[PDB]
This record gives sequence, structure tokens and C-alpha cells, in this order.
Amino acid sequence: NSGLHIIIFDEIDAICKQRGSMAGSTGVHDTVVNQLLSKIDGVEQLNNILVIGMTNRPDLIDEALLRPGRLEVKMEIGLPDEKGRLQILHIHTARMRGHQLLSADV
Amino acid sequence: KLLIIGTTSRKDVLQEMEMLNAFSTTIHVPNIATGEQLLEALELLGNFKDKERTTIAQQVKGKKVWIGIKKLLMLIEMSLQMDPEYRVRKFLALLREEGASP
Amino acid sequence: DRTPLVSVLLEGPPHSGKTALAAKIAEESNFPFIKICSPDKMIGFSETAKCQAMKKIFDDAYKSQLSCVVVDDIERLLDYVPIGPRFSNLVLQALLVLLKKAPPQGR
Ligand SMILES: Nc1ncnc2c1ncn2[C@@H]1O[C@H](COP(=O)(O)OP(=O)(O)OP(=O)(O)O)[C@@H](O)[C@H]1O
Repeated sequence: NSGLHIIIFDEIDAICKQRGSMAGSTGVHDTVVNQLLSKIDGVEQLNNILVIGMTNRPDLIDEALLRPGRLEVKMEIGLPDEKGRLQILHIHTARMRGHQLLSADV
Repeated sequence: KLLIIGTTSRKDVLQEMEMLNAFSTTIHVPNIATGEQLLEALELLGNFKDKERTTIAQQVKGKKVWIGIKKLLMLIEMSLQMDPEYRVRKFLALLREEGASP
Repeated sequence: DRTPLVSVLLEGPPHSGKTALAAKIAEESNFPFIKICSPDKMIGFSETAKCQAMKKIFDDAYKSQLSCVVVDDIERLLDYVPIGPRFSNLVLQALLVLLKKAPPQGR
């Protein structure tokens, strides 16, 4: 009956060792990367967690982390477009409108 | 979509390295090679006088002209630093020194 | 039954479409295990990385009952260049030993 705990990582590629193909040498002993993986599965069966990962280089993610029962959903967040830019400016500029501080000219 | 633009000065070596076969098109950029062209370029830049231009045209009518715009600018700079009397003579002298013949 | 391994090398002048025909032949096999080791997916690597990648691909291929592996553009793969010549003897020695190794019994 426990609630839900969410842990957000970032640039998870940093905890990867499969990025040394192009003279990266950015992989420390796989031990460290094994441990984290065996915290999303193992003999223990945690049932009240949700892990959201974020990255910028999708090509250097260790492959053992993209299988069923593990992080198993990919999605892309592309650049904004005209309508998105309009809406975002409108959002960011609500204050001056709320106080008339913005010029009517703009 | 995508587009790629390349540039080089030694095409033969690239041809030998079987790299040209990768590209899809070629373009040429020739050097100035005629006297009238040189006079037109000088006119467009506008740095030489009327009698000066006439003397230059008289002396350069031989048609043995072959230079690169860049080096033309550098020679013009070098020449302009003399006194007004010897500018044209010195410039013609340097021009003559660089007597290339492709 | 007495020839568990087979090989074939396709060739032709540039831009004749060897890759497409190879892909079509591979696709029309109905085999359960297919792969294509293409150079593009190794840009900027070091010969050791190439060797390890090929090792892994073939190791995985060993685990099935039928398979098909299409190593495309062998020329570029072996870092060639006319002048010299130059290349990486390691990769050559690798592929040459690998193209003759039979899989475990019954595959
Ligand atoms: N019947 C066909 N036979 C061969 N190629 C075909 C045929 N029909 C269409 N094509 C097209 O021909 C092209 C062949 O490209 P492919 O990369 O296979 O050539 P390639 O010689 O291997 O290239 P490269 O020399 O750069 O490696 C593709 O666009 C393919 O779709």
C-alpha cells in the first residue's frame, strides 16, 4: 500500500562505459554501473518506484539498460515551432500585461 | 535535407586519394588572365588616376597577365606607399616581377 | 549436413547497387536471425573497438540455429587508401580467422 517515489537522473550517459570507442576513456569500472542496474531489478522486487532518465547523446547509452523490465520507453523532444514559440512568449510575458507595464506598441 | 560545400586548391592529390568520387559535382574558379579585366577591376576599386590608368593600360597591353585577386590587393597596398611620382613605376615593376606563365 | 558453413563475395564496379541486392537476398531467406554490420555505425572508432564489435556480433550469431550476417563495404571497413598503401593488419587478421570458424555442433 505504499505510495510512489520518483527519482530523476540526468545525463545518465555519464554512468556509462560504452562511450570509449572513439578514445572516450570515460568508462570507469563497470562495477558502478552494475550496481545501479541491480537496483532496478534483482532478487529484491521493489514495486513502488518510477525512474525517469534524461540524456542528450542517445547513442552512448549502455545496452543492458534498454530491455523489458527495465527502462523501456523512449521519446524525443524536438525543437519548438512557430505556434510553440508564440505560446511560450505569451506565457513568459503575462506579468507586464497584468500590470500594464508592457507598452501597447509591441 | 542537407547540403555540403567543399573547397581546396590541389585537385590532383584529392583525385589520387579516390575522394573526388565521393563528391557529386565540381566547379572551377579561374584567376584574372586579361589586361582589360585588370583595368576593369582597378576601375571598380577606384585607386588609380586617369593618366595613371592610361599609362598602366599602355604598359600592360602585352597580355602577359596572371595574378590572384588576393595578391593583387597586397601589391596595390605595397605600391601605394611611395611618393605620387614613383607609385606607378614601382607597381609596374612588382607586377613584372611576378611573371607567371601557366 | 556436412557443410555447416558457407560463404560468398559479391563484387562490381562502383555504384552498381551491390548493397541493395545483398539486402534483398538476406531478407528473402525467412531466417530467424539476421544482422547487417555497416561501417557507418563505427565512425571515429579505434581498431580495438571495431574488433570488439565484430566479436560481439558473431558471438551473438553463434547462439541461434540459423542466421545470416551481412558485413557491408569490406573495403572501407579495413581503413584502405591507395597511397602507401596503408591499413590495419589487426582487422584483416581478425576477419580472416573468423571467416573459417565453424559454430558449435548442430548449427
Ligand atoms: N534493381 C536494382 N538494382 C540495384 N540497385 C537498384 C535497383 N533498383 C533500385 N536500385 C537503387 O540503386 C541504389 C544502389 O545503392 P547501393 O548503395 O546499393 O550501391 P553501391 O554500389 O553499394 O554504393 P557504394 O558503391 O557507394 O557502396 C539504391 O538507391 C537502390 O534503391
